Amino acid sequence: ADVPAGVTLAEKQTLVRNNGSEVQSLDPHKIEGVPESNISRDLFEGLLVSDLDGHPAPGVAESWDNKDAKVWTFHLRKDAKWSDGTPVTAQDFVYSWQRSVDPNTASPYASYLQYGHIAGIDEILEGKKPITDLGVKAIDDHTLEVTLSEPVPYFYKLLVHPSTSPVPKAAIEKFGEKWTQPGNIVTNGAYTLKDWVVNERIVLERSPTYWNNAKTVINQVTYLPIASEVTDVNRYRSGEIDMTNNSMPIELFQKLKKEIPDEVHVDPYLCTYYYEINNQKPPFNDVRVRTALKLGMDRDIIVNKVKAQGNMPAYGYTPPYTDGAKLTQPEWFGWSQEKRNEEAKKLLAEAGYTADKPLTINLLYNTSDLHKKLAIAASSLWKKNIGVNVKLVNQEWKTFLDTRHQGTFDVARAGWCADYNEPTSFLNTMLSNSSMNTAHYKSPAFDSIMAETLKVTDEAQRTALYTKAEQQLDKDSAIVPVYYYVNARLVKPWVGGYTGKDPLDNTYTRNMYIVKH
Repeated sequence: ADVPAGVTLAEKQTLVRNNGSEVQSLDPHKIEGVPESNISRDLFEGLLVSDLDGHPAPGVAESWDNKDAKVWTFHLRKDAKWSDGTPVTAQDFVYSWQRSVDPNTASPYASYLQYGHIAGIDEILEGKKPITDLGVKAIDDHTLEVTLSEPVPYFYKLLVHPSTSPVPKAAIEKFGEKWTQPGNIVTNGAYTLKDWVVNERIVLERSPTYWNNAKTVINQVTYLPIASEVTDVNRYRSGEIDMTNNSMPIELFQKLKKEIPDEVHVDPYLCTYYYEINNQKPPFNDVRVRTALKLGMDRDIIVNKVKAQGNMPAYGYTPPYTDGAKLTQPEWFGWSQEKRNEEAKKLLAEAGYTADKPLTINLLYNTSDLHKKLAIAASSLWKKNIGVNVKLVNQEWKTFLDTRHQGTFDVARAGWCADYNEPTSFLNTMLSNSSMNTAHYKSPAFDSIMAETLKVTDEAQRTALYTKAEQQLDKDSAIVPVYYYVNARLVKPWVGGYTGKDPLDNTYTRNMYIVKH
């Protein structure tokens, strides 16, 4: 923590946070989701961490460098330690990354390091080659070299993810699935595990062996598993909880913002809500049709009326607060909605759709109260604004996904959330060849712009190329952007060190402190 000049710290440095649900695992290679990731960041530390602005900063690695973005060397601090006092070494990371990708581990995030194209990983993931073929090696006890099969300039940024944290081989081998129990677990983060009471609480204690412990302020943090969002708020109001989980209904959000607005933190998050157009099915292979749909949607109504949760109207795919993004708002976004509607209907007229002979589209969405509500709202705006008729169509997750990959739809409710804070986390899903491209968008120009982002060495040039990529997407109207996500939580005014500037909400108890109150 960096306690600002002049702040007086409370005598009692303890914190109670609601974590939203019972975490199932504390093992970094078994976790999935936010609740497990929150606790993981307190217990285990990777080569890099996210600073208060969400930018990469030194973790176990004090520095790093690279040759052509293909061979990366991490210089581990020599005083990094586990909770049993033993050194964190480069071999810990070799063991851990091999375990991460091993199909025997069945990690929910097994494929996460494939974003980095570590040599050998594709076949290792499929179980066709041994984990010891992975291009990670310990040059000595404090030096890790990672070899990639192609250039990845942003490789270092991936290494804040909890699935890239080290784990202790000796504990795992001695205890198996019981290695994370309070008596057995060995950790290298700012905190250790004290108590784990199922359905009650997880209690972590400040770890004296942590290399940066002199800068840690909170001595104990408790994580609670309250799934009821209103209950979480009630217990916050009663003084038991210092920080709620980052979720609440809209009507309670509205009331809280009126009574304690500074305590309701509404923070941008790297997900985009959009309608995915199937670009390969007629008439949606017609850019004029796609453009009409894009312009006809009224984002302001969706965001201020049908939501009112402080979600921000979207003009593109990559959120503009993505680190590495400097996005231009397209001209159409600064028009009035009527002007958008007019220009839209004009486009539809050219494509042969006028008031006598209008377009009908089917809108696919996965069964959900939010998605149903938005889809009814979407249908109504397109009908009224641009004369387009919409037939709602709903399916169950597995079928909804399969349908999208098969291309048996017109337009689909969609959301994408970034796995890491860099524009490629969104943009690579629109490459023609991407297995994630359910828009079925195929633009040689787009792919060409993106290919070049891996060749440039200058960050400013890369950023300019990502902007060009978004501009190409928008010119082709690949999708209908609706909004960029926010997450809301309550934080007591005496809880310091929570800025909300990290759009992946990768926070750490070691950054926080209790102000005297």
